[PDB]
Amino acid sequence: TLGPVVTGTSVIAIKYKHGIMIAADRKASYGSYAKFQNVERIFKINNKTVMGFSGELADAQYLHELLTRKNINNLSEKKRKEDMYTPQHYHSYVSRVFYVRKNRIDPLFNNIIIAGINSQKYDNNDDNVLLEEYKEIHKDDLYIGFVDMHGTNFCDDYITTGYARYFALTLLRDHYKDNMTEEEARILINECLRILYFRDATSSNFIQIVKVTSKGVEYEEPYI
Amino acid sequence: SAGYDLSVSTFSPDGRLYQVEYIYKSINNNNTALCLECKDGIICCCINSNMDKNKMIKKNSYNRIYHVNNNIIITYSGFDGDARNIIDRARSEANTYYYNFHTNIPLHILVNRISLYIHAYTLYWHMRPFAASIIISSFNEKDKGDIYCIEPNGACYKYSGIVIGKNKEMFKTEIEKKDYKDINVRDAIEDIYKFILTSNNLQNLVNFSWICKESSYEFQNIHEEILTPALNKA
Amino acid sequence: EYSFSLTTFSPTGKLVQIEYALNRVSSSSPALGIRAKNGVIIATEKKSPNELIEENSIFKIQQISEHIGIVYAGMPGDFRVLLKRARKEAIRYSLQYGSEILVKELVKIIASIVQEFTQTGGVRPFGLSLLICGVDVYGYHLYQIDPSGCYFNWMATCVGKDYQNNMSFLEKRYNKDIEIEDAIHTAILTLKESYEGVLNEKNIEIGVAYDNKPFKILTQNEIKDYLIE
Amino acid sequence: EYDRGVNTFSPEGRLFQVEYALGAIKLGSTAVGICVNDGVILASERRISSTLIEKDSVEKLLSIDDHIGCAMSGLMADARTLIDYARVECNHYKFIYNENINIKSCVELISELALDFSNLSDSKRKKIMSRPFGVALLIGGVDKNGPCLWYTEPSGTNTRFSAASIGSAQEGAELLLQENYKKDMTFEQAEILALTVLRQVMEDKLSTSNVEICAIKKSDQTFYKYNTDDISRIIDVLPSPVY
Amino acid sequence: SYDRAITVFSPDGHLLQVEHALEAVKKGGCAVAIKSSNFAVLAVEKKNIPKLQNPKTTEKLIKLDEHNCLAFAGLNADARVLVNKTRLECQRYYLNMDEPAPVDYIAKYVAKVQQKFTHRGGVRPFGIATLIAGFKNNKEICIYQTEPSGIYAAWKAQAIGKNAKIVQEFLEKNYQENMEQKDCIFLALKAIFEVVELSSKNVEVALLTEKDLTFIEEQEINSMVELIDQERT
Amino acid sequence: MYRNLYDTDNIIYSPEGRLYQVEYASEAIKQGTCAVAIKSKDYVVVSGLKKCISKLSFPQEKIFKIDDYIGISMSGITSDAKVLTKFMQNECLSHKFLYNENINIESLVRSVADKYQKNTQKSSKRAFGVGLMIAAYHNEPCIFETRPNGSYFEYDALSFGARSHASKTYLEKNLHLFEECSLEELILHCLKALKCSLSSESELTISNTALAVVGKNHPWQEISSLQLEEYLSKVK
Amino acid sequence: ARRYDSRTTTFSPEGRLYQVEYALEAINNASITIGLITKDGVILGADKVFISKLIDKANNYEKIYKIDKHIFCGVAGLNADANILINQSRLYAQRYLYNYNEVQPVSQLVVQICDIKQSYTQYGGLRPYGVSFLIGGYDTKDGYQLYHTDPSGNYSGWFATAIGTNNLTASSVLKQEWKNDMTLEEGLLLALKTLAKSTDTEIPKSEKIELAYLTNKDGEVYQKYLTEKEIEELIKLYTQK
Amino acid sequence: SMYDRHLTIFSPDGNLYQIEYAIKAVKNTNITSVGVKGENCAVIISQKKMATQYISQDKLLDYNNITNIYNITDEIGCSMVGMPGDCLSMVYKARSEASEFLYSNGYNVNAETLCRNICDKIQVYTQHAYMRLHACSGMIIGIDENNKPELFKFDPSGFCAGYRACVIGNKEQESISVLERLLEKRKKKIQQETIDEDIRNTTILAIEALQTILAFDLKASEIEVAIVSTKNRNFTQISEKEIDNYLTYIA
Repeated sequence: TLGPVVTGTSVIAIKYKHGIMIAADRKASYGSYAKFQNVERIFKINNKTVMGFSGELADAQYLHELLTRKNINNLSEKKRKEDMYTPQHYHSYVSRVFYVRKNRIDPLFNNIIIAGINSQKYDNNDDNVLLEEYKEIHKDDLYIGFVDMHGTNFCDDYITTGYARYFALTLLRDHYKDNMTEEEARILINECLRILYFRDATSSNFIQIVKVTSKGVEYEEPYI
Repeated sequence: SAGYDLSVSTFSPDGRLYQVEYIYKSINNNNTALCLECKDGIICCCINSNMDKNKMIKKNSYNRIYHVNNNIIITYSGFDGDARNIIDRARSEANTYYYNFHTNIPLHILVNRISLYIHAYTLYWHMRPFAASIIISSFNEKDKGDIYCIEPNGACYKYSGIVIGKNKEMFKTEIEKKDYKDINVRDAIEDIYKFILTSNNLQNLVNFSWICKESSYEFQNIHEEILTPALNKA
Repeated sequence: EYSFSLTTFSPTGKLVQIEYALNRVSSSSPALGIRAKNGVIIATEKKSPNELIEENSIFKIQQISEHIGIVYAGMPGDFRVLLKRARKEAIRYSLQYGSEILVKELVKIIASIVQEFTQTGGVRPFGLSLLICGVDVYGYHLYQIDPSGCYFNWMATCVGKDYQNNMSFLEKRYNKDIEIEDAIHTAILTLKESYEGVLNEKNIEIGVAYDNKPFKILTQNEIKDYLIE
Repeated sequence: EYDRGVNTFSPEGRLFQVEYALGAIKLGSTAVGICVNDGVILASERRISSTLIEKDSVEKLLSIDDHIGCAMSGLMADARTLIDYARVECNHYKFIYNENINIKSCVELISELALDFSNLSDSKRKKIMSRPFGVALLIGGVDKNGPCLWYTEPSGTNTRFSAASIGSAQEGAELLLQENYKKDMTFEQAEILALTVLRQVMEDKLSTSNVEICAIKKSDQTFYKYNTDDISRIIDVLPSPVY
Repeated sequence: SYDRAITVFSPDGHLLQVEHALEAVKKGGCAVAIKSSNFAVLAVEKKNIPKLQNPKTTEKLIKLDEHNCLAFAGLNADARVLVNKTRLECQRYYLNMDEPAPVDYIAKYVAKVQQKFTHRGGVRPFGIATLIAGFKNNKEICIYQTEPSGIYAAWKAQAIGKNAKIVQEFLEKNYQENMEQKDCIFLALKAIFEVVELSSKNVEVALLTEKDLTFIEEQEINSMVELIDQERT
Repeated sequence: MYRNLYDTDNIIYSPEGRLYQVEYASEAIKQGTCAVAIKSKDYVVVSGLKKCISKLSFPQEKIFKIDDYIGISMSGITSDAKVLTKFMQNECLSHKFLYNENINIESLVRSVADKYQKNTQKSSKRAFGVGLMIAAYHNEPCIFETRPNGSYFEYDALSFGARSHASKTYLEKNLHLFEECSLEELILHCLKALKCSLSSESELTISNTALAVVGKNHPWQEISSLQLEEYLSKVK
Repeated sequence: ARRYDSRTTTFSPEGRLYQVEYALEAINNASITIGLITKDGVILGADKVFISKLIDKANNYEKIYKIDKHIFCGVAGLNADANILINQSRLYAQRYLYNYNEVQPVSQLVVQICDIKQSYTQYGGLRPYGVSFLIGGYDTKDGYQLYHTDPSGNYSGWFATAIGTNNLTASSVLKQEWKNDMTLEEGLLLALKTLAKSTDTEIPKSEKIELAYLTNKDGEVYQKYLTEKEIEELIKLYTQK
Repeated sequence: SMYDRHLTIFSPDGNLYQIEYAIKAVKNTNITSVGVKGENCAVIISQKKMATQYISQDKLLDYNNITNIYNITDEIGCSMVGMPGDCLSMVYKARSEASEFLYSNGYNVNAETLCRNICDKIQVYTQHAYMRLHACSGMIIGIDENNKPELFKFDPSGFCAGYRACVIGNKEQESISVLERLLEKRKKKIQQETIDEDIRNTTILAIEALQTILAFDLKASEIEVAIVSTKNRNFTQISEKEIDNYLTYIA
């Protein structure tokens, strides 16, 4: 494309003992005003991996359709539960399509964050595209990657994009602990998103807290 | 009739199209397939017989029950290499339809784009036509299921139960006994086993899956624990 | 591997496939063309197999442009593809040069197309012979395209079945100065008593020129004025 | 050739054009290459029967690089095409990789060129060769891991030979090498063995203008065709005059 | 056909397509060339109807550069393509290497072109045998000869065309190394043992030296054919 | 029921339904040497008998290497095997470049079996007459076999046309290959298949039988000429 | 399938080519064209084959064509394969003028067109052009010229050629009656004399053979003939020779 | 060598044997379809039984899906006979042409222009030996721009003929005589006026046309017709509740 016309906000992806926690607001600004205020940005691409948008939103559906077809293609040869595409494989694919566009002029402005469970030691050999307790993950099987528009790819324990890389990340680099509980995770993200609501113009309420536990992918809609 | 049956682009003098009737004799010497519609969902079957001489393959390795998405199955009858080319064409057809339309491709149109692909090799003079029939079926939530069949040289036909292979006329007489459109899907598990043994030994060579059992209405596996209680006598 | 000439030569020195194509045009409906001093006349009997076909639907006299009329004899499938390339070439000349396509510039292009199929690998020759007529600024003209590719500057001829004995009519009933109205009378006689047929009525399509007037195709009632005599 | 095509398998499980072309490699001038632990020696014949020839333009021992030296057999016109492709690919390898090419890798690219009928990649789609190359090479050199010697066929089966023989007398010279070649041999032991095998199967004598052997030493790793001086001192040795 | 293997292998091992093209050279005009110390006199044979075809349109004895003569034998109709494809590379070498094309490279190009036709798909092998007499990189004159199979070789003297065995056998006896200018053409014009015609209107000779090709007029060729019949008796 | 009309093309089908042009290429794998691969609970070994054309020549290679855990051993014409061994190597290398995980062995064999299928439909191309003994370890030990037509068979023991009727029966009655956790007894069973399917009056294994092991922590290791002839080729 | 391949570009066991000699004898049964070079200019003869009396025979003929204002040829063979070569010759006659701003010499147009005939017998796998014409013209470097091509492509420069049918008896007339230097009027009757003795007649029927001539008057006039101008030539033929 | 089996080889008698062999392929399936045209409407009737080709074991298939009527556009329908493989390809080749005409010419395509373009590409198969002939005949129907009904029938060779009433199938040699006789019962009838009785003036005199060619009872569950009647102009297919209602009009 050319020019981030429909700019989106940023997401915050942290991990803990029960799984990944990715949250974002549902406000997509068009230029200088909130045109759409009910658009999701945490797209699910697998039964164990999710991905988040940032920046341009119209270009983001092009990358979402490219990844959801790979999920159905990978599901076509699922003759074992270990043949599923791990989040590290999805992260290397997005980092590759971003680099190919980097060689050309069109860069597809985005700040894609791929997060999920990088293991297959949990029974999920029955996938349903359309429609009890948690587990404890070793912190090494919880992959959370980041992909810049220039093709920069890496992975950490907590990944913060867009405008929250200057506000939520600084509050997260000193308060994040290893193997946090479920309630301590959303009490930190809701507290860091509150700062983003006061010091950012293209941000608002309507948080979409998405958690990737060891039993699936859920969805919620708080209001801070 | 002599010299006309060499190529496929030549028509025989009696109006018949040679090199295509020979294909039907080729699929009638390979393993058979079975797909019958029930009141709850569609249950397929793939009776294997040529695997009786190898005896070194896994118990659930030679699987001929493919799928393209969450609720559409595709099986073969005949050449397992030629029909795999049509499998990738069907998966690419659902992917192309998903890009251009963001919706699952309906079955009454996936059977048309595949039948044209098989028929496209019959029109040419420098290419070999496919030698494997294809059974395509699904089961809608509101609407009932449908079992299509793409034989060589197009001719897609909607069915309600179909057996194609080396004993297509033998297994068909068994399905004509009871009205399978209003029985069950779990009752049919042990019902098809009463046809394989009659018309071939006590082996777990037949691998089969179903598309709907009110179990999210999606393509399930063989479900090993269900295949164990097999009525080996009745 | 899929492109090789099928119309190869022979030990006697002739393209057998071309002579095999001439046997197809010699077994089709007769097509007569007659030029005159003030116009060109093209006629062709329309063999009616039944009373179900619309006489205004099938045609043997088409229009290349507003002044060039064509008449074929032979395979009807090969005529519609040759007519499409004839009209497309009559436009490319009319696009560059503002005037109308000349008959010598049109026949020389169509002759280059029908001859190309005799040498191009993978195709058979055109199983038909055309009869191109038309008003030109250099006078009236009438050409016949042989399936081999050659063309002849004819004056009055027939190309369909029995083109030998029917052509003898024009060898004696044709002068070097005949009007347009007198040509219609000699054209109907070459299709009425030269063949047994049936009483020729509403089954003969005639095309005229009418002394630089636009190409007019005669109707079923307009030919009745000439069919009575 | 009667309506069979090039790519047609026989009922015994072999290609028709491959076995039909295998009989053409037994018509050229004979040659023999010996690979010992000290080096590699090649040998051939100089059939200059027509006295009007310049006897310099015809050579049955060409070179691919300074490391690899090879012989020719069968159709001499088709040998100049494989060698020219080998002289380019081996030299192109020196540009991508600063070291010299290995004989085992150099033979692979030549063997891949003789079977260009079922290929589907690039680097050979510019000119798809329709007929198989009726020429058997005797590639040898001192690349690395000691000197080697390979021998290709139109069938593509490239077997590494310790001492082989190609040409019209490829069968009459195999029995001599299979019984006289020792494991540990020097250059002089290999130079005389390369000439006595060329004396039994030969309609002429081993004079200066009849043989054109070449050697590739292991120390300098550079081939060097033996001139009229070194070829005269070795034929005058005669370690086994038998008749 | 189109991209079809015309030149295939026979069931015994030979190339039946090249064997037929090589046989086409036998039914063609003969030619003979002979190398010397610093020059090379060529000799071609021609046959035309009298009182017609006066300049002969230079059938054989074709120039490729300022010092590269060429004489063929066989299909005269195919020489229009082989020479033009050769002369084009003769100038391309002078454009890329900025040096006149030596005979070592030109002969290696004609043999490369002829071998490309007996190996490609959908092509007919060039039924033409030539001989290129030119200059090397230094001031050396070498006479090559390319057969339709694609194999070339240098020669001190060679003869090709109709029955190239008897004319080549005669040249193998009385060929001296450094023959004189007026004496080397005496041997070249002594090759009329093939064509049974002692007329001067059948053989055309040349002389290549000092990087400029000079022909031979009919006046000096008449006095030279005067000594051929007298030497027989 | 003819061998002269329905035989000079890949397109022509025989009247009984056969494809004689690809069945002739399928009979080409029964002309080469033998190769037996045994799959244990956590290891997979591949034994391949090489062939010597003469006494002076060296035995040509039979077992190759595709990646750090994928290895094949052709059976048939080696010129077509070089096309498939250079295609499978580029597929595993592109997966380590485009992505970072190891290439799926089922997806790799699916891509090489489709190469056979592409050369079976057109009339200019011929079928690859060569059998591929794909044996690898990704997450579970697997052994695959291709044919000139597209086919996959996750086999547990095999042979390849030389003396397969004498080797299949030896492995058909041996079900203890799974529980043989000791790698030393597994390679003896794999070497016993070549001993029991060797031609008469021929040398057993004079350091000319390639043997490679791949498993859980074992990469595609090639057994050197100082470890198999000492005890692995001297138990009988 | 490859079983329908006629192999039009394959050699014979005798060294010759089948399709070339088949087309060579195919043009030997066509009309006869006369070629003649005089001091004043070049003169091409023809022979209109009789089909019927309904041909125009007054405005145009299908034997002698014009390539440029200084090059004209007379088709002798298959008329279908000739129109594609005349169209290909006019393009090469104008491509030289566009690329060099000078008239193309006739010795170069023959090489530009015989290579098209030669290329069909070389590759592609198509039948050769069954035609050969007497292409002749006038240049500024060597005066009037006349060339005779062939279906194979081996052209040759001539002075008097009479290809087509009955060439043996036609060439015997030009071999003895063609002087070394003839004028235009005497040369025109020579081409008329060898043409009447070719069709086994004594005098032409005036609704027969057509001629043409160049006779460069420093402008290359290239005047063709009419049915009335031939009457004056037929009268001079009937008078003495 | 003589090869009359090739698609582009003229026979010595001046004939294309591959066309005559392809025409017999349509008659070999014996699916007789009838299509007539009357006042401001035209109707096509298909046999809808089964295709007489390789074995089709009945009693298990669905007869509501098996048909031979395909709508190319919303106002231009057609019927296909012959081989079942080439019939589906002719419909898609026609739909790809009718859709291309809308994007390149504005208004909807005409029933005549669509048939002229179907026979245009069918000649490419006839003239080129690269492909194979499409053994598939057909009857295209539709209303034109001049508000008149049009009916065209195309053969496997080049024939864009067009008829006012025609029969396609295996009985084309004898159904012509019975169609013209049944058509004279409307032309020389009372013909007082046209009160848009096309469903009663054409459809009634069209099912009776198939009643003479097929000596069966023409069961309503195995016969489906289609009209392109004016005031609707949408290739309306008559349902099952009205087929048997018109089947009882024998008395």
